[PDB]
Amino acid sequence: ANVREFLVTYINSEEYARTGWAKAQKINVGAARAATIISFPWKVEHTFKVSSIAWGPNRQDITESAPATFILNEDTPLDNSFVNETGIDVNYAFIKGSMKEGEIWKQTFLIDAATGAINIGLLDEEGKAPISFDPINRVVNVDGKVI
Amino acid sequence: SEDSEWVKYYIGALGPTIKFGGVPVGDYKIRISGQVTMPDGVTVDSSGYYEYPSVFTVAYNFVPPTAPTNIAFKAARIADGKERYDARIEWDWERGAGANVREFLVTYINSEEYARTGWAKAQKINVGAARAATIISFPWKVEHTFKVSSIAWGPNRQDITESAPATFILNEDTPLDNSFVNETGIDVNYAFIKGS
Amino acid sequence: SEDSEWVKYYIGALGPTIKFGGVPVGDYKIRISGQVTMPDGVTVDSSGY
Repeated sequence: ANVREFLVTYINSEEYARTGWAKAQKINVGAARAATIISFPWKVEHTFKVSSIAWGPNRQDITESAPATFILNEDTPLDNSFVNETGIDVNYAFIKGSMKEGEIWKQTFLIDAATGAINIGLLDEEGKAPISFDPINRVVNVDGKVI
Repeated sequence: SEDSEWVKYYIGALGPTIKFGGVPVGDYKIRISGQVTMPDGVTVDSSGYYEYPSVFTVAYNFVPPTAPTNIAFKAARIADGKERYDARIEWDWERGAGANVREFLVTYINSEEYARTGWAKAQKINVGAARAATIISFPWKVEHTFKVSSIAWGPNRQDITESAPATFILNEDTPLDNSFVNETGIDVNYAFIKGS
Repeated sequence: SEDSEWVKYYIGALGPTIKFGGVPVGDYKIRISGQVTMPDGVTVDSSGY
């Protein structure tokens, strides 16, 4: 018969194994067939189940479907659609700041997350900042004066 | 309208119990007329016209339902690199003498903003038949006013049955189920910046 | 369908205003037939279809 809406319930896969759908999160969309989750956990699998409920004879009728699980990792293809060119980047890689002159971004500082190397100032022709920090070698090399 | 005519609605045998439909919703008068035919089949006797002195109104047997109750809250924390919290608000409703509730609409706004200007710029979230409302990235240590209204398709176009507003704040005192666990590279929290 | 039959939908007294339901949605033809009984109760006159 007619399906007036689809109800989707999701919960962590490990939590689903531990206690089922006790504290599961429910999201309904109605007549749409696309459910979107904002800021889904990374590299974490969750259990999702979909149930179709329509107004039955007395007050309601329920027709459920099989649960499913899915995880989001780098292997999962991404459409992005957000593109780029946003000032100040906060990622796993580094902390790089640039000022856009003309039509090109020139990095002003770079705080490496993996090694802690820090460059300060506009990079010269040789790719070395006027103030450079190399904690791997622990070298204070600055093209200037120290006070 | 006084110009309304005595529109035919049922013609047939006379009986103490008379049931018929097709009458539009409104206010109408009702009158009856009898008819008897003498065995010749050409001579017919009538009892005249009898009209009820009380005006009846066609309506719908539909009463607005009851109001939602049993306000409940749930909270969880996710720290996928960055600290964040997700809050779930739940409620329960009972059939009672009320009618069907097709959906529940929840409207929320900042508690201070609610005091300042009411629900002027309040944010509305609807779930339908579900009894659990989840907010992603709810503000920390900030109380907001939440109100729930039950709206069903009424007689003309809609029917509204609202419930009392409520407020809630999310702080460290609020228990957290988390469910996100841990072991995520690069931590961005109030504490420090540790890389391993 | 040309094989459709003249399904009964209302039998009763003749009147200028006739209202009845239960007809499924679709395309149908409509025909009427009259009936008059002579006072003997055994002789009945029809107006055809």
